[PDB]
Amino acid sequence: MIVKKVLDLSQIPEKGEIVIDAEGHIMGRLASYVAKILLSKPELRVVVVNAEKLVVTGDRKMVVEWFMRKISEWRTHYNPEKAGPKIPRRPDRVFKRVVRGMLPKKVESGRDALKRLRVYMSIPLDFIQRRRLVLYEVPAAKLRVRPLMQFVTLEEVWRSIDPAAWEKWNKAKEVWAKKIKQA
Amino acid sequence: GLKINRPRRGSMGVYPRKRAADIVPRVRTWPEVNLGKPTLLGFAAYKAGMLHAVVVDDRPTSPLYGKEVVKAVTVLDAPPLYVAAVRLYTLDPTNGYKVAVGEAWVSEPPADLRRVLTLPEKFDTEKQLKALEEYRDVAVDVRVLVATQPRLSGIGKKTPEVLEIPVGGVPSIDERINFAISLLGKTVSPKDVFTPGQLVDVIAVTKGKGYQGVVKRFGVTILPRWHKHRKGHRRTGTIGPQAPALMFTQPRPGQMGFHQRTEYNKRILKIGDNGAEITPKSGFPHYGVIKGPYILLQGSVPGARKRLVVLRYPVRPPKKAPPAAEPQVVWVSSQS
Amino acid sequence: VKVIDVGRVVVKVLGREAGRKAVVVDIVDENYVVITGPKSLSGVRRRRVNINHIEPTDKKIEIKKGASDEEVLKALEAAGLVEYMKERVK
RNA sequence: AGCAUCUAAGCGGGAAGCCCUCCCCGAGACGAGGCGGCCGUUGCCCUGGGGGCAACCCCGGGGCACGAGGGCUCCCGUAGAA
RNA sequence: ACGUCGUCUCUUCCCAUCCUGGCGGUGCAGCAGCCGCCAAGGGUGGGGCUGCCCGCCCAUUAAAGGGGAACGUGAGAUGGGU
RNA sequence: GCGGGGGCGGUGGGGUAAGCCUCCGCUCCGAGACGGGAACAACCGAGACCGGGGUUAAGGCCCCCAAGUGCGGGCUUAGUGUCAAUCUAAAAGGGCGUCCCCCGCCCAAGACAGCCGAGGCGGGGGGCCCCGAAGAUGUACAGGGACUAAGCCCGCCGCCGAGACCCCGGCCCGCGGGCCGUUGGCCCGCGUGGGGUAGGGGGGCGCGGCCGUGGGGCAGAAGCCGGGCCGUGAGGUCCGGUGGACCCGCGGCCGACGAAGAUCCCGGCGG
RNA sequence: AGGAUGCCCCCUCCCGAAGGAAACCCCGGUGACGGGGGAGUACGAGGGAGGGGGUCCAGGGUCUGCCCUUACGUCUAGAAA
Ligand SMILES: [Mg+2]
Ligand SMILES: [Mg+2]
Ligand SMILES: [Mg+2]
Ligand SMILES: [Mg+2]
Ligand SMILES: [Mg+2]
Ligand SMILES: [Mg+2]
Ligand SMILES: [Mg+2]
Ligand SMILES: [Mg+2]
Ligand SMILES: [Mg+2]
Ligand SMILES: [Mg+2]
Ligand SMILES: [Mg+2]
Ligand SMILES: [Mg+2]
Ligand SMILES: [Mg+2]
Ligand SMILES: [Mg+2]
Ligand SMILES: [Mg+2]
Ligand SMILES: [Mg+2]
Ligand SMILES: [Mg+2]
Ligand SMILES: [Mg+2]
Ligand SMILES: [Mg+2]
Ligand SMILES: [Mg+2]
Ligand SMILES: [Mg+2]
Ligand SMILES: [Mg+2]
Ligand SMILES: [Mg+2]
Ligand SMILES: [Mg+2]
Ligand SMILES: [Mg+2]
Ligand SMILES: [Mg+2]
Ligand SMILES: [Mg+2]
Repeated sequence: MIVKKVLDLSQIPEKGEIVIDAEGHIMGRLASYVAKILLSKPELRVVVVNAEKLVVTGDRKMVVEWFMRKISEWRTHYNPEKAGPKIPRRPDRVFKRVVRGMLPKKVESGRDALKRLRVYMSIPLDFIQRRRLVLYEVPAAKLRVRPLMQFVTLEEVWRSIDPAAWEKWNKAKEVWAKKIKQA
Repeated sequence: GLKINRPRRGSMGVYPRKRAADIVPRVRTWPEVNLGKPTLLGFAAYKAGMLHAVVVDDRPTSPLYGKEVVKAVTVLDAPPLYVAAVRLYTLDPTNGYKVAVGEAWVSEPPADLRRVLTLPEKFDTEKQLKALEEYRDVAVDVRVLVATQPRLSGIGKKTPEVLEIPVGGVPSIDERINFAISLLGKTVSPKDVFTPGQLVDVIAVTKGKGYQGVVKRFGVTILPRWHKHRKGHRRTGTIGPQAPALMFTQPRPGQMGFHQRTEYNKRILKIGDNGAEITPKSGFPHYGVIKGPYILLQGSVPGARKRLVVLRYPVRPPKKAPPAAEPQVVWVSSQS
Repeated sequence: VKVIDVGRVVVKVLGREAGRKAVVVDIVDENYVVITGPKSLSGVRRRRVNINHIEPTDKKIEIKKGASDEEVLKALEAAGLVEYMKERVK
């Protein structure tokens, strides 16, 4: 079964793997905590699930335009595959890139830390099938919901900038809903 | 910018202009067609040659309506495809990727398939079909694995080509699966897939031309008043500004041809059963003779004169469909 | 959402009296309220407190606005929460 | 703001522009992917060292066999500067 | 010791938009015209004259916009002027 | 040495202005290490003999990045903005967009808006934000991630953080005193003593020879390759290998006396 | 040719500069936190003494991780240019 817990920022284990449920968390604030955890526990693996439920505060049109500009205007005139940027669009890849920006650059310790992170959209079936799945939340990185506040989810961003890819993933969820519901 | 405006030389939509990774076309897109019955959504055939035909124009609004017009046509040598396996696809819930979940093979594959595949002496087909059925409820797409039969073609080679062709025609996945399983071990003829007069897309690797210069590769101009220029005239003048440096959009010499290309909306003029009626008495130059079924396509097709060509149902058909009746091919230039 | 109302038993989560229980006895404005241990009971002096530094419990007593400590202490008996107040959370 | 107001909440419409559809490259995509199948998952010989010596066992180096698959050599061209 | 004008060739970027897409005003009847806003995906050509650049002109045209890139580009050319 | 330069101040004086010209003054760079400023001679902090411990300065404390996802109040909806200057910006003007302050008048419930019943109309100002706001290789640039606070305003609490300051050990120096037959050596005391280009002053190392003195060498000199030890250092010394006849310590004296560089010279030899 | 009377670990003991906590009790503050006691304690550069265990230590070649770091010579106000 799934067991929900609050992550103790001073009682992180030195070994093993912790799973963080990203639902309702602010993307940049959760990334900050995740980046620090990976650096301060060089043997711990961190799994983030439900990455498509991460929240970005601000007006929807403002957030989408920001992503549109990143995936459209940022390019190279040299060999694009050899020298240019490669902008992620899917929420799990987007969030992992956000964490990369909060890790040391061009050093092994920054690279090793990112290799110890896995990000998933929704909850993978193998994680679900486990006898006891412990899912953590980070309350200081959670969105405090207030009236008339604007925000979007990484899933809504993905739908805006890659509709066909989002539709397939959405259909896959429907196809496997019965088996996921069984587990 | 430029002193006088003009479009760029050549497309950058086919960058990089490298040799195709495979001589067999790999089709990325297959249309969703409602035919009322299950069927393969494509076919594979060998390009034999080109002729011209006298065809009666059947487009009622056309200015040439009802007249006899001469059209260049491409002849495809199309022996029946042999169905070797059935593969099922689902969607990976993690990312929505299409993923194969299993496949069932014919028990006794033909000996020529052993030239390309590492096969067991016998496939236990019933177990594989049983395992396949467990994934029926998560299936989103079903495709057959077909092998060409080049011995029945004019090429006469023995090594076959193997590729996947989906089953479509009805929206119900289950009937497509049942139809695909019924095809295991049987052949598929072009008339089982297409009907004369319909439009198809064609996908093939184009004819190879080796290393070519920038004039031929991109259409850059030979330097005007050609004799004036020291260090040659079949070249660009400059290869870039000072910044950014050589960009990937600068025309450069390199491989030309042997690329995969897709052309749309080619009309099937005739699907014949015996190629002796279309083969010229001299034979098809650099190809040979056609003895089995053939496809007569209106227009030209990418590829050299023995290339395997994939025909599929169109993905960008025009608004007005062609007439239902078969087109009237009065005469073909290979005949008396 | 967090609701603080006169009579509610609350827990202080900041300051030296952290983990102790207290009773809201008045409202200052939208940001501050007045709480009393009572002191003799839980160790919380009668002072104003910011709403951010208290968390409501599920227990409520009935009192008037600006109730004195004795009135609060008596109402803590009609509800039988006297031992509830001496317990320190965390 | 008793009315009125396209706006403050909400909603409808709205561009050759942006995204997807379409075409090309594409798993060195290091999270280096999915599927089916084939194979290996073994032995022998020569020599050096160690343990207890009674076989023996462990380690170093080399050689041979088994073995799916792959290449050169050969005749070529749907290909091609090598 | 950073090759001094222009042109040729070739690529890319800007927008303060000439045409093409959207919208509004008009002293907008129609046909035309004028003015403003969004918008840089594509187009913006052929000649006469002059070493030119610029400009004037001819016949077309949807229109025949303007700028930046070491006054982009002479280890690419040309060499008419200076 | 008689080329100066940066910051700040004299509306210095000139000039449309200038990383502009020309004066005056303090300080800093030149000739000054180090912390902060994203980088950065002269902006902020601060002056460094060597090693170690501790505490602070400027500045910072969500991650990159040591230390706060620190505390109270208020504002902004524009990703505006994101803690001085170099450093990448903005004006006249328009906006009750929104928060707020003041004044004048009407309403004594017969005001404003089209009988109803409670507040209403106008003016002046302040805060933040919006429009005004347009560029050339590559993303809301001004460090990046990103953030609705991790922004801005009024205040507050703790912490991190230099070679600075404190402490311990070692070293050196200037000055003074003392001892020793001394072209010199050694000991003690004191110093809000310890950066340094040009330049001046004081001491030492090495190379070739000479005058003396004492030695080594075929049981292996010089030279050469590698290595240990001593000295802050120039350098000294020893070991193993190679080599085959000369060489060294100490005192004094003298020079054809020390190389990384001169489009250096000659030779050899590379990519 | 250097140390091997070494080096390293553990434990115990002594002294200790500048500096120096915590749990907990009490007083204040909305609060971050301040103050009295605990306590100039535990500790603290280093300096001394002993015991048990191990085997080389120093030095060198090369590679990795973390931190720091803008070829040299030169004219110049200003050199990685
Ligand atoms: Mg790649
Ligand atoms: Mg010439
Ligand atoms: Mg030069
Ligand atoms: Mg040059
Ligand atoms: Mg030159
Ligand atoms: Mg514009
Ligand atoms: Mg130029
Ligand atoms: Mg030249
Ligand atoms: Mg050039
Ligand atoms: Mg001339
Ligand atoms: Mg002349
Ligand atoms: Mg002078
Ligand atoms: Mg001055
Ligand atoms: Mg000087
Ligand atoms: Mg700095
Ligand atoms: Mg930290
Ligand atoms: Mg001004
Ligand atoms: Mg901004
Ligand atoms: Mg000095
Ligand atoms: Mg001498
Ligand atoms: Mg020199
Ligand atoms: Mg030479
Ligand atoms: Mg050579
Ligand atoms: Mg010894
Ligand atoms: Mg100079
Ligand atoms: Mg100069
Ligand atoms: Mg220099």
